[PDB]
Amino acid sequence: MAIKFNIKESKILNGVYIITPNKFSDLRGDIWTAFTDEYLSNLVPNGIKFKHDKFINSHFNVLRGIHGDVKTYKLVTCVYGEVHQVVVDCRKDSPTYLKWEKFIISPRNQQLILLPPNMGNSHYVSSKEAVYYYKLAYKGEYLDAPDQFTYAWNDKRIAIDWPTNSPILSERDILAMN
Amino acid sequence: MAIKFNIKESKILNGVYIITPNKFSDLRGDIWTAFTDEYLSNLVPNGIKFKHDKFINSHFNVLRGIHGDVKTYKLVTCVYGEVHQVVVDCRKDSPTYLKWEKFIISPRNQQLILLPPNMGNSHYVSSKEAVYYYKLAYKGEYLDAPDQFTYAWNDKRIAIDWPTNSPILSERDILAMNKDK
Ligand SMILES: Nc1nc2c(ncn2[C@@H]2O[C@H](COP(=O)(O)OP(=O)(O)O)[C@@H](O)[C@H]2O)c(=O)[nH]1
Ligand SMILES: Nc1nc2c(ncn2[C@@H]2O[C@H](COP(=O)(O)OP(=O)(O)O)[C@@H](O)[C@H]2O)c(=O)[nH]1
Ligand SMILES: [Cl-]
Repeated sequence: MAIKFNIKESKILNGVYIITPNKFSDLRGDIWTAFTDEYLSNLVPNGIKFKHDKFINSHFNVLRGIHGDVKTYKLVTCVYGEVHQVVVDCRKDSPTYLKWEKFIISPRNQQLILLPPNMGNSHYVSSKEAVYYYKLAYKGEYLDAPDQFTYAWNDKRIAIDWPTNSPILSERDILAMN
Repeated sequence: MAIKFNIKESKILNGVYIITPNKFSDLRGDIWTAFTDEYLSNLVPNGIKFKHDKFINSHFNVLRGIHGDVKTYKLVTCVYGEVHQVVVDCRKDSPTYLKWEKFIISPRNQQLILLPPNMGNSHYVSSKEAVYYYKLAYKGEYLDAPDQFTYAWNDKRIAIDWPTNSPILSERDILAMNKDK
């Protein structure tokens, strides 16, 4: 079985890609390739390279977001459990400024979503627990919280469909409400 | 909290490295960094790049191994549940040929292991379900099952301590037991 990906651009947000890998499934479970340079590196222009791998473990009803920065490309998926992955267009000069797109991602719907820079990244844990896998492509230093922007999960201009009005939020994401 | 890695060489097998990251924990759960080029690309020789990420989801009592090949560096961990990760030295001309080391890896013990080429890679699932993550660094094309070597999980020369005598096995890993039958 050769390593494969189905690759398509979003019909809703320009620059967002939906990447679906094949899987070898047997009685032991499943094997799959999330990324290779040769297959996926050509999706990111101007010399910017994936150089950073992160994992985020979270409980049911947790919502992290909406976070973004001016330079980082992100490739995101859920490798255990299930998340409501929401991409928001945070490019003020974009015609789809504050439009959004939801992908319900799990091992049964194993999409990886590519976000260009200046986009809003968020996810809501709809399983008892979830593992979010997160590859970052950027020049220079990692932009931690102080060098990221934040939109409120419940911003009335974006009007995202979320399965709750009382998510488990961090101080940063609560303070974005006011 | 800045991203941190602790790197130390195995006390048992030359060239095997044990990587330990920090984690930010709070009411939502845990954030951590498995890899950055800046901190971990030196693990592997210059000219050779981590260019390939794989996930392997397995059920309790599955054992995959013992597998390796002539060119592939592997960085391995378990990002959900728990595995008995066992590195075997399969370098014929090494003073530790067919010695082994076990790492019980889980989110509670978040260790990543660097295997150089010509080592046996193996893991046993001790959790209900596990997710195994590994990065591959190699030149040229991926060596699939037909261009790899296999030692039996229960090879009497290696004599690994496993929690089972009857694991769930692939065709490949059963046939490796039958070589001198
Ligand atoms: N689609 C897909 N198939 C793969 C991948 N890796 C391995 N395979 C196939 O999965 C099968 C089992 O491979 P093997 O290396 O023996 O797996 P292991 O026993 O878990 O280490 C083989 O038929 C491979 O060609 C992958 O990343 N994606
Ligand atoms: N050790 C470690 N801490 C991190 C990492 N990423 C973020 N943090 C810290 O975790 C906290 C939350 O950061 P934030 O980006 O707001 O997380 P989010 O709310 O999950 O999107 C901050 O203290 C960061 O400094 C990491 O990869 N490793
Ligand atoms: Cl909803």
